Amino acid sequence: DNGKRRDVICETEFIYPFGNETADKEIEITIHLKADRQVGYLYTEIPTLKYNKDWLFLMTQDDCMHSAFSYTWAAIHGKPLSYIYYCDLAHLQNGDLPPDYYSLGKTLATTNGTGQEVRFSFGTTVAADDDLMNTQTWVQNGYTRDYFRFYKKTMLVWGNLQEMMNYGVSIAFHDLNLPDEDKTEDKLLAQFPVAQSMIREKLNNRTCKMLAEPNGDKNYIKAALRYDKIRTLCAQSGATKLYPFQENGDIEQVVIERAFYDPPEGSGLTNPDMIKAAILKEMENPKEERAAISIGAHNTDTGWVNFLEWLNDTYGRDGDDSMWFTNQEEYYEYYYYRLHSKPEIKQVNTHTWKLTLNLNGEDSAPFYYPSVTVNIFGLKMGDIESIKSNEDVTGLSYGDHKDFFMLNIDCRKYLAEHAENFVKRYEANPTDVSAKADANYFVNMLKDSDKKTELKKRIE
Ligand SMILES: [Zn+2]
Repeated sequence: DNGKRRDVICETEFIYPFGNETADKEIEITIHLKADRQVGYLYTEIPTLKYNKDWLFLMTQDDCMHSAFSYTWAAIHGKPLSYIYYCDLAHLQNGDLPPDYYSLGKTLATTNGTGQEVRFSFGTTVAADDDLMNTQTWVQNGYTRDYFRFYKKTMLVWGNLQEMMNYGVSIAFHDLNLPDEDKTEDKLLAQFPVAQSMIREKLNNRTCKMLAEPNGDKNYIKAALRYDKIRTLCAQSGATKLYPFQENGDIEQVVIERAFYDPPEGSGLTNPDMIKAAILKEMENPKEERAAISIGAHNTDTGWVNFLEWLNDTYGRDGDDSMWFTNQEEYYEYYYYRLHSKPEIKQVNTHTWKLTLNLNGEDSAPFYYPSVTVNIFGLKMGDIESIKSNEDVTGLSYGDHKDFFMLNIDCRKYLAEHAENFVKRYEANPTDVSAKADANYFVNMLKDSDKKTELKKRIE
């Protein structure tokens, strides 16, 4: 019965197997040149920003907000949106949508510089030790007497967050669930692994490695720095302002500055208005002098949806494609690779070169964004007869960029299986246009292979 009320625990049918991700990657890419395109010398680098982007936008949404799913994630990923209501995952799965629902008609993304979509990425804080994440969702297709089931919940339900993990959304600690008088440095330190155990239980054994400082409370930073699973942190004060082209040191356990860009009281402006103004001011400088635009958000809304669309239209795929819009965890990992991984290219014979690189994360937990860009100077796409790669490479896209050649290399161990899970979801929901779009998006992340060919055929 489609019209009967059900109260369910939101659940998604697969979650990327974060616990199984391999910590160490060994990249070997073999480049075979055309006969009359023998080159004498090639050399390589990992550029400052992934995809050879010019500038960095970081976004972390605090307070484990329902709108992180219903507004932020939904707008990026081409999902149904509302102007005043808050869908849960089960509403989307069942087609029980609020009475004002609409869609932007596109996802919000940059490209990777080699012809593929890269949807905007962000992080959300998680109230993992708070039982309110276990709240049920009321689903009732066709019920119009009221819309209470679409009201804002106090925080995300676990199923919403689980699904967001499938799209690369990151996670951070924030407030911990202790009495206020027990929020001492020592007691917060003991509670971090308790919250971590719940994160791992619910998010397929993903380990959280980030703290977003809550309430300006420096006890959280002091405690977090004694908990070695946390590798990156953000705060509005007591932090380091990130200049991506200038930062030269280790950022392990460093507090990166973030700002909320609150508008002056009664000025009629919104946080997105303030962030837009800050972006425009920053873009007047040469890229090497620019600070990262490192933002926090609380509740997101229609104004935020329109702002994300403006970013897409101005600096993303429908604009100048100059921005890397990501979460702080993915950036932290990329910076780590750039500092510690050393790509090398060696000539094998007159017409064959081999590019090698290791991606090794930190000893605490496996890094979850093992993808990099490598530039090759002295090579052009037109020189190349074929490119082959070893098993650790699961995604591989490449092409010319300015006067050199770039490769986007993804080493997520279970990427092909993840794409196939999106294909199976589409096959089970073949009339859902967004499901088909997601399947195509994830399949296009894969390197050329028999599996990619099989999955493409299934989603024709
Ligand atoms: Zn907060």
